[PDB]
Formats: sequence, structure tokens, C-alpha cells
Amino acid sequence: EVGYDDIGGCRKQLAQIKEMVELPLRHPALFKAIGVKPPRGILLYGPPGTGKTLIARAVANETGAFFFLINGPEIMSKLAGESESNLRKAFEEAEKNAPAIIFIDELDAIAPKREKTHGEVERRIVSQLLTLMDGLKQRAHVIVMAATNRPNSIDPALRRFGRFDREVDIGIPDATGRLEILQIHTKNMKLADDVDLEQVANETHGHVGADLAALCSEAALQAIRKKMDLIDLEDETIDAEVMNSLAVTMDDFRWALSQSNPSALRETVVEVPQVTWEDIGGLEDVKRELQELVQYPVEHPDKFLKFGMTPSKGVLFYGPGCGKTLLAKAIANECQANFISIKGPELLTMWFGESEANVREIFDKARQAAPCVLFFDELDSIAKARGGNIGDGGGAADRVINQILTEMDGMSTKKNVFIIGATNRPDIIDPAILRPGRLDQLIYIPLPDEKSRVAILKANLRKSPVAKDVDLEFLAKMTNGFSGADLTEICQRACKLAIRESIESEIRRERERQTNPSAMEVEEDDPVPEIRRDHFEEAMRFARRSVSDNDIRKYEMFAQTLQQSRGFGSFRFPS
Amino acid sequence: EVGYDDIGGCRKQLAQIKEMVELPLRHPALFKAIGVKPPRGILLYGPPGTGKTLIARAVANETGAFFFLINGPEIMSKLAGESESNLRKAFEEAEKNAPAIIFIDELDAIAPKREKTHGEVERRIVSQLLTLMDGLKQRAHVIVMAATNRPNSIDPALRRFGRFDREVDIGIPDATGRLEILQIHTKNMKLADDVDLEQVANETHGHVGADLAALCSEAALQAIRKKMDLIDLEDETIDAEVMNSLAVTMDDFRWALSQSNPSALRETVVEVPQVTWEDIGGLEDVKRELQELVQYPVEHPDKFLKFGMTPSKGVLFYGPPGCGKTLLAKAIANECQANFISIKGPELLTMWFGESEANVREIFDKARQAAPCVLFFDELDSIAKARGGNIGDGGGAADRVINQILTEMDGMSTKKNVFIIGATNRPDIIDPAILRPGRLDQLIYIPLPDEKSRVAILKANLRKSPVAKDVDLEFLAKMTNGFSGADLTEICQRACKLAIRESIESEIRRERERQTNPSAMEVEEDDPVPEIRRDHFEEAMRFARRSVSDNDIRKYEMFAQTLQQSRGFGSFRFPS
Amino acid sequence: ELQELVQYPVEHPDKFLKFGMTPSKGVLFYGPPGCGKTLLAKAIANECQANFISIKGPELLTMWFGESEANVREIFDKARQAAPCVLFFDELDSIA
Ligand SMILES: Cc1cc(OCc2nnc(SC3CCCC3)n2-c2cccnc2)ccc1-c1ccc(S(C)(=O)=O)cc1
Ligand SMILES: Cc1cc(OCc2nnc(SC3CCCC3)n2-c2cccnc2)ccc1-c1ccc(S(C)(=O)=O)cc1
Ligand SMILES: Nc1ncnc2c1ncn2[C@@H]1O[C@H](COP(=O)(O)OP(=O)(O)O)[C@@H](O)[C@H]1O
Ligand SMILES: Nc1ncnc2c1ncn2[C@@H]1O[C@H](COP(=O)(O)OP(=O)(O)O)[C@@H](O)[C@H]1O
Repeated sequence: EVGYDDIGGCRKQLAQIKEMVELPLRHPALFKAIGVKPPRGILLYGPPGTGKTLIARAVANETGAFFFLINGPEIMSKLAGESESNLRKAFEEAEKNAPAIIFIDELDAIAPKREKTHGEVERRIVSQLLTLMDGLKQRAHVIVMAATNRPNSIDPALRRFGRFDREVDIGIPDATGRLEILQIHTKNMKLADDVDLEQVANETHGHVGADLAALCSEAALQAIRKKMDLIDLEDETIDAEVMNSLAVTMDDFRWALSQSNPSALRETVVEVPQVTWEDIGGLEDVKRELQELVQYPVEHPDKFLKFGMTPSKGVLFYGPGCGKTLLAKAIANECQANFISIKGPELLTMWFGESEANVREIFDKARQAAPCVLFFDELDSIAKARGGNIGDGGGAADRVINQILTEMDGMSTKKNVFIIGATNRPDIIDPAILRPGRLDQLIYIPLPDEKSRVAILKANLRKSPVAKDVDLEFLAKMTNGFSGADLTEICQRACKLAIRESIESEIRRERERQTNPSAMEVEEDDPVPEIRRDHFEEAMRFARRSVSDNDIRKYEMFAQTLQQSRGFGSFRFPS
Repeated sequence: EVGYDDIGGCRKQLAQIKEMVELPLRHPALFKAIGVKPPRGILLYGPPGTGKTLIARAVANETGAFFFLINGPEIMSKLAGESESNLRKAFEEAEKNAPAIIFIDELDAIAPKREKTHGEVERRIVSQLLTLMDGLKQRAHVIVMAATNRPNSIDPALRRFGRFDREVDIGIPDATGRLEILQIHTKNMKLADDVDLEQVANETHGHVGADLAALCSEAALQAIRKKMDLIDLEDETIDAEVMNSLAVTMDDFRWALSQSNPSALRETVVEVPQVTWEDIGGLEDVKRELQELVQYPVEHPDKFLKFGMTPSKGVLFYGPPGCGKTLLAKAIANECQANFISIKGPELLTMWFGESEANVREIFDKARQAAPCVLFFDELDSIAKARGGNIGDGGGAADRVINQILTEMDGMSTKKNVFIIGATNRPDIIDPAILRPGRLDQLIYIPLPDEKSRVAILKANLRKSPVAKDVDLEFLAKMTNGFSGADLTEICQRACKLAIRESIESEIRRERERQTNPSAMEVEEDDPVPEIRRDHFEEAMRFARRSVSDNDIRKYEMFAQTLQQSRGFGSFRFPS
Repeated sequence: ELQELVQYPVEHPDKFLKFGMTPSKGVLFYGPPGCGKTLLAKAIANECQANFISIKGPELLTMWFGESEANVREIFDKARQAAPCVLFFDELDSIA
């Protein structure tokens, strides 16, 4: 049957559910001699196709509890006045086979009322379901798990104490989980040796477990269409050996990925960033300060408690393409905490639409995925949108920033969410953002140094084949004030020049065989196998400094606008 | 059974309910010979999981009244046309066992109609329930108590005279009540000696009684997972001695608190502030004036009545940021032992941006219910700053939120208990109507802390942290010529951060030594930095900064002398 | 240049993958009115034999005046369905 092996994604909420349900189910007799209330209901919510029903079935099988599935529309499709009988009989049957697990798939259909509550019979169904759910006499060990797309879609009374008192957001699987899902979905098709499922997994961003299964099936169907159809040898049952002779090639998977259309790309991603400190070449003072502020409270919470100091839970990066987003990702990676990034377009959308309640939802999501690093990238976007030199007649306060401040003030309770803010215009940022209890720790990210520039060039060119002849230290030193974005542009232009030269050359060489068919075929391989000095020289010919020295001067002004006075530098105690 | 001991939180509304219900129930025969109308219905409302049903059951048990529970959805889940029979039979059965208490849990389901009133059968249920509730012939002593999340959620006709004429807001338990709830929920698990339930209670802000029970259960489950699972010795019934051998450690409670997710952190807090005058080192003139304005009318109401003077019920604190206005308001509330409600600027800005000023009415009603209370409007000038301040909008200082606040204040004073305190760092832009008589007229200026005040602020900030006696605090306070309270707090926090970093780095290196060069005899020398020293404070003060410039202090001095008591009456003498 | 940016990633995707370079998926034509930018976009789409979707300025102005920007989501979804496609935003400066 289905078990933990079938449950893919390694998303680490299956472990939480296990810790939740073993003792109530794995050790049911224990609770008989101990006075404790187990989890009467667990609400699994997330994007559709994430395997919530699969997870519930696997838990039921691995714990031995009698699994009962109450399909939402199955009862809803039944005639009014007798569907209530179906729900009551389902609970009674689950009660009989104690311990039992009752799974309500698509719970947002039985009790969708969000206090709007249209209709008459559906109100009866929701109220009776409430009576049954609250009617659990704590006898036996029936655990009611329900599936829902979002927590707010179901009736709020279902979310109350004793009905569904604890919720788990399965969420979209990540690259590691996408790879494991691909492995589980590719185990009987005799996958080819060339295909590794790693490149596909990385390119598979935005898919869900159902999406991964559909992509694998589409690749298999492409393989079946490409071969074994030309022969057209078919019978009632295709020969096992004949079908096994085919191997799903990388090309088939690539085409399937091109024909994927993932079912929820837009959904926000809660993922541990893969970026590491290696990608950033320097910022040692900044790196150490970030390590302090974030890592120290958790690695050594006892020492923070000993001195009675509460660590700051907000940091605001200010600077000119210098790597603030990358720095935030790296700091999140070092602590192995989930990273949530709120770019400027999202804030601008909330501001234009006059919908700031999304800030509440974003903060709740960050709270659920703890430990997390809630990063508000380019937080000054709203101020720029309203102006910056003259702007609106009013002050710096705006709806979105006010909601963010309210959530931060109401935050800190969680002890895990850490707010990081990045802004290229510190002058226009609202001052309230920098007050204590908010993003008070201001960190300045300067233009990368020569060593930092070398590291940035190496990180950008790690994947590309770069000839050892081209000296990278010389190029980094040559770039007196290039930003990280400028270095990335130079590397991309060099790669583009190399690609164009290689394409043009092999194209001509192919004319050369077509025009003059050679008697003996002897390919000399690639005329340009790796990026050379001339490519980099031509690319650097177009190198440009995006960041002018005047805006760096303004940042230096603000930095010295956070000046530690000029009279205490020699402070000595009287002794 | 369940009683007052089970009812935790010590939130002091259980006492009010007791005073409400003893004589109607504890002395039912008394009302037979005396002509008086007892409380026919009591509406208990508050956040879910606060124990309203538990409180009702405890009252019923401790008074001997026959408790009847009418679950909201229990009747609502029944078939239309026969649920009305269930409600009528419930009232008749409660009538038979006089005296009896009928508890309607989740009343917002039987009669949710807020004049929107969708559907047909639910209108019948609400009207029939109204007929029954108003149909109490004052015979027997059935008391109908109902539970609801908010007063406005239920049908307004239920709120009318004779149906539910008196309401009690149980509200979220406080630190003292959170601690007592933890004690009641931790009494049979054989709590460990290291765990005290005091630190957990302080860190437990935002939880409700149900949340506290869930946290305790989660800690117990963590303890059960950490131990007794490794051995894996299990049978049909776990041995009592084996299970008793385990003790819930502080670490388990800490993890559970990390995994709490309290079910209503956002809900407004009505709590007696723990801040005391000790935290503020000075402001003796301000302290005495605040004591007068707030404490004197209540401590000696008779003397206020004798002279026919109505004490001012509004005070507006003005001064530079970080000087302790919020702390002063908390201290004054603490001295009078009155509930404190704080409305920070973000809330006002949210009401202004959303064009929802009816929240001011709700806030004032909540303050009225929790009397005696000190309704503090922190940073009241936020809306004026948002609209400008130098040029601003084309219109005047009037805005929607301030206008609603003025309307509520004008309609206030009836309660005789709510006291409005306003704090503003920009007195120039504050609306003048706020300062008219009957409003926050008593303007109090909070200046930058003095040397003695600075010493007190440093001591308060460093009370928890281990500070070596070598570091002289008076010298540091005197050295800081014009540091604000916030600046002193920043200096102390930076010193603590430096000490923490040094301690972490040092013990980390010392651990490498042990690992690099395994010593033959283990002899830990304890902590290399056990308390904050002079060098830490010197390095921290190296980064000390004055947040408040002298020009903004000059503007505050201008406004202060802009409330100048004339210049010709100083020598006023009566003719004699 | 247009041939490079558009055609090269598809005609020779392998060589783009070899150098680990992701081709740019956006090009902004700027120039005086009537010089053939719309025609150039149509020609580049024709050479690659990919569907062409044109969003003229009146449509953007209608979405802006009506405060209905969800149409952008619908337009992008339609472009995604008709792949390969060249989503052209003609006279994008109209709102400014
Ligand atoms: C001991 C303590 C821990 C804490 O939390 C620690 C923590 N855990 N997970 C996280 S989050 C995750 C980590 C990486 C990404 C984010 N954190 C955390 C906390 C603050 C800043 N960054 C992380 C808070 C406050 C305290 C205390 C300090 C003084 C006193 S007294 C009365 O003066 O003696 C009482 C209590
Ligand atoms: C006697 C009186 C008491 C009063 O109320 C007293 C009071 N009790 N709780 C509170 S509130 C709580 C206390 C700490 C936090 C808040 N207060 C109160 C009142 C005013 C200001 N602060 C507190 C009002 C007005 C009067 C009177 C004065 C003159 C006359 S005559 C016709 O000229 O002879 C008639 C009536
Ligand atoms: N991590 C996974 N491992 C194996 N199959 C998965 C996984 N995630 C999703 N699936 C697929 O998703 C299909 C249906 O999705 P389902 O489990 O019902 O979730 P939901 O009810 O939210 O749509 C299943 O048949 C299963 O094959
Ligand atoms: N102060 C308290 N003392 C003991 N238990 C409490 C307390 N507060 C809440 N609870 C717990 O809350 C649980 C259910 O909450 P309940 O009393 O029904 O309030 P509500 O109906 O508003 O949700 C109870 O089983 C009880 O254990």
C-alpha cells in the first residue's frame, strides 16, 4: 500500500504530522492511563494537487488506523435531508473502528460559509457537521483531518477550538522535493541513463506533485509516440520486452517541460535559499553583523537570555545591484531557515489596489513557516511611486507601510520571523520604519571591492566554460567601480558573444560540408569550446558603470547621517 | 466537579458574575418576599476559548442551580420546524428544575441576524427565541446566560431590555491570569522543579485559556517523545511509576511556546500595566500633577464634590521622542490600579487610511466597559504628519479620526471612569479642538531626562542584565549631557550585545581548544565573561548618539512658552 | 540583433545551454513614430514562425482608465497558451 516512501517532496510537514499522530494512534492505550487531550482535528491546507489526501492515506496506513474518506461533493451531491444521514453514518462507522482517521477531502464544499453563508440546506450541513465535530466525546481515537485550499475559505467556526485546532500548510514542493517527487513518479518506466532528473527538477520550478506526475506521463507519451509507432507492431497487449527497449530521453523530458503549464506558478514560495556566502565575495563586516543579528539568538539563545537582552528582529539594507537580495538569501541559508521575498511589484500592487490586508496574510504565512527570513525587497517602491522630491502633499506614511508596521508591532511574538528590508533610496523611506521594534539595524552595502568583484565574477562564470587563459583577477581590478549588476552584464555579454561566434562558425562549417561533400567524415569538434580572452575583451569593450558616483555620494551622506556623535570617542570611566 | 478553583485567569469578571448571581440563585427565597427584578439574562462575550462555558458551568455548580446547555449548532443542525420544539422543550425543562441556568453556547448561530437577516427559517428561530426570552414570566429563577464572540454579532433585539440586559466581557487573560491558568492546567503532570511557570507565563502573551492548555499539552507530548520512547517499553497501560519518572523540563516548555501560534494575538489588550514610578527617575512635578489629575478624584471624590469642581478627564503629554510619555502613562495607570488601553499611531493611521472611524466608537465602548481605565492615545499627531505638517492638505487640521475621537470624548465623561491621555511629539500640528475644555486640555510637557533621571533610566534598563559593580552608573548618566531615554536604552542594549558577542566568541574558541587539544582532566573555568564590565560599556558608549537635536527641543520650549500665563498678573493682590 | 535575441535560443538551444547563458526574453524598440517598429516586430515573429500578439496603446489606456489591470493577467495567460508567441506591447508609453 501507500506509505512514507510514496509521500514525496520531503517538505518536512509530513514529519510534523507524524509527530502529531503517532502517539494518538501508534500508542492509543497510553492516552487511556494519562490525562491529556490529543489532536481532535488537523487541517491540511495548500495548493491543490499537493498530495494532502495521499499524505492522510499514508499516515493512516503507516499507523494502522482505519482510514475513512468523506468526499466533499460526494455528500454535497446527495439529496438534501439525506446527506446529513451520510455524514452521521460516516462518523459512526469511523467511531466503530477505533482508532480511525476520517479524512474530509475538499472541506471548502461542505462548509464553505465564510459568514456570507448563502442558501438554506448548506447552513444545515455546516451546523450539523459542527455538532458532530464538537460532539466527539473524547472517547475512542478518531482523528478528523480535512483538506482545504486556504484556511480562510472554510467556515470560521470549523477553525475554532476543538473542531480544527491545528493547521499544517503542505505548500508547493521545493527543488529537493520536486526531485524526490520526480523520483517517486519515475520508478517503473525504466528511465534512461542520460536523463538524470536533476536538471529537470531545477527547471521544474512552479510545478506541484500532480504537475510533476503529469509532466512525467507526458514525457512517457512522447517517448511512446516517437518510437514503437513507426514499427506499428501492435497487439492486444504490447510485449513487455518491446516496451522496455525504449528509454525516456532527455529531449522528451525537455519537451514535456516546455508543455507543462504549472498549476500555480503565482503562488508564493516558501523555500530555503540555495545561495551561499561563496556567491558574495566579501562584506565580512556586514557578513559578521548579519550572522550576529540572525544566527546568534538561535544558536545561543541561553546567552541572550542570561544578559536579559532581546535581539533585534529587523534589519534594513541600504545601498546602490550590490547584492542585498543575495546577502539576505545567504543569511537565510546559513541559518537553514525558510526565506520569503516580497518584491516591490507586490507592494505596489497592494498599494494601487488599496488592498493592504494581504500584508496580514503574508505575515501569517511567514509565521507558519518558522524559522523564516521575511525579506521586503525594495521597500521604498511606494515612496518612489508617490514621488520622492516633492511627492504627495501628505507625509511619508502610506497604507502598505502602515500595515507592515502594524504587523511588525504585533509580531515578535513568534520569536522566529526575522524582517529584512532592502532600499536603494534610504532618504525617502518612512522614518517610522527605523524606530525601535522595527527595522532599526541599518546596514550599508557598499560597491563590491576588488576582491569582492573577483568573487562576483567567479560566481557569475562558474557555470559557463571559461578558459584558464582569461585572468579574472585582472578583470576585477580593471573594473574600478562596477556594481554586481554591471559585472553580471559583462559576463552575460561575453557569453552571448561566444554563443553567437560558435553558432555562426558551426553553421558555416556545415555549409562547407554541404557545398563540398568531403570523402571522409572527420568532425574537428567545436571551434569554440570555451570562453576565451578575445570574447571577454569584446564584452568589456561595452562594459558600463550603472551606478554613478553622485548617488554613492548621497549614500555616504546618509551613512554619515547616522553619525555616532563627535565627543564621546574618548569616553573613559573615572578610576 | 468544576468550581471557582477550575476557573482560572483571575480576570475579575468571575467575581462580578458571582455578585450578579448569588442572591438570585444562592438566596432564591429572598426575592419571593422582596419586590425586585433579578438579572433575567447575562451576555458573556469575548474571544473564543476564554472559558465562558466553563465559567457558566462553575457558577451553576457552585450555586446549585440546574445547569442546562443549549448548544448553538446543536439546535441549528436539527431539521427546520422541529428545532423550535427543541428550544421550547429546553426552556420548559429548565423551568421545571427551578432554579436553573440555561447556557446558550455560540449564541451568534441561533440569532446571528444583525438586521441583514438572510434566509427564512432562521428568522423564525430568532423570533421564537425572542418570544421565549421575553416570555419569562419572572416566575421561578431561570437565568439565561449566552456566549458570543462580540456583542454586535448577535441580533440587536437580543441585546434589548429583558432579553440580555447586562453584558460581561471575559476578555483575554493577563500575565497574572495566564500564570494561574498555567497552574490550573499544570497540576497532574508532576511538573519539574526547574520549570517555574513564571517565565513561561510572561512569555505567554497573546494566549487564551485554550491556548495555554494546548501549550501545556504540547510540552507534555514533547517530554513523552524525548524520553520513554527510546526505551520503547510499552504495554496496554503504561506503568504509572515509569511515566511519573519523567519531569517536564524548561526546554520542552520553551519549544512548545515556540510552537504556540496564539489564537488572537491581534485582539486588543485591557491590562493593568506592571510599570511603576521606579522605572521613571524623576518628573516629580509631572508625577505629582498626574497623581492629582487622575488619582485625586477617585481617592477623595467627596472633597471634589464639596467644592463643586469637576476634575479634568483628559491630559495631553507633549515632548521629544523617547522621553517616557508612554511609560509615564503606564505608571500613572498602575498607581491607580486601573486598566490601561493604548491606541498607538499605527491603529489611528489604519482607521484613517481605511476610512473606518467607527472603530473609535468600539474602542471607547471597550474602554468604558473596563473601568477604571486609562485610555491612552499614543502619538496622536500621526494623522497630521501623514497629511503633511509644513504645508499639508489644503484643508485645516480637522480629520475624520480626530473628529470621531472628539465626538466620543464629548459624549464621554458620563462613565466617570475612563481617563483620556494623549501623547504627541509634534504639538504644533495637533488639532486645536483637541485642547478645548472638556477635551485633553491639561497639557503636560515631558522634558529630556535630567542627570538623576538619566541614572534611574539606566538602572531600569540594566536591572535584568548582570552589571558589574565596577562600572559606575552615575558617572555614565552625568556624562550623557542630553541623551534621551531611547538613547540610553540603545547604549545599554549595545553594551549587552557587545558582552554577548564576546562571551559567545570566547566560549566557542575555548571549545576549539578542548577539541584541538583534548585535556587529560576536564576542569571548566566557568564563564569567561559572567557580567557586563567597564570595557563593554566604554565600547558601547563609543557609539552613543543623541537622537534628539537641540532645535526640536527649542521648538518644544517655544510651544511651552506659547502657553504663557501672561506677564502682568504675577503680582496680583486683593485690596485690603 | 533581433534574429539573435529571438531566433537563436530556439534554433540552437543546445549552444545556449552549453555556455550556461539564459537569453533575454524582452526587447524595447525606441525611435521616432512611423519608422516601422510594429512592422519589425511582425517580421521577427514571422521569421521564427511564432504567433504574434499585439497590445496597442488604446488597450492599455482602457485598462488604466477603467482601473482593471487583471486583464494583463489574462493577456499573459493567452500569450502563454499560444506558444511560441511574440507578445508585443505597442506604444507602451501611452499611460505616461
Ligand atoms: C531567551 C530568549 C530567546 C528569543 O528568541 C530566540 C529565537 N528562537 N528562534 C528564533 S528565529 C530564526 C532564527 C534564524 C531565522 C530566524 N529566535 C530569534 C529571536 C530574536 C532575533 N532572531 C531570532 C527572544 C527573547 C529571549 C529572552 C531575553 C531576556 C529575558 S529576561 C526576563 O530579561 O531575563 C527573557 C527572554
Ligand atoms: C463627586 C464627583 C465624582 C466624579 O468622578 C469621580 C471618579 N470616580 N471614578 C473615577 S475614574 C478612575 C480613577 C483612576 C483612573 C480613572 N472618577 C474620576 C472623575 C474625573 C477624573 N478622573 C477620575 C465626577 C464629578 C463629581 C461632582 C462634582 C461637583 C458637583 S456639584 C452639583 O457642584 O456640587 C456634583 C458631582
Ligand atoms: N509528493 C508526492 N508524491 C507522490 N504523488 C504526489 C505527490 N504530490 C502530489 N501527488 C499526486 O497528486 C495526485 C492527487 O493529488 P492529491 O493527493 O489528491 O492532493 P489534493 O487533494 O490537494 O489535490 C495524487 O494522485 C498523486 O499522484
Ligand atoms: N481560565 C481557564 N481555566 C481552566 N480552563 C480554561 C480556562 N480558559 C480556557 N480554558 C479551556 O478552554 C476550553 C474550552 O473553552 P470554553 O470554556 O468552551 O470557552 P469558549 O466557549 O469561548 O470557546 C475548556 O475545555 C478549558 O479547558
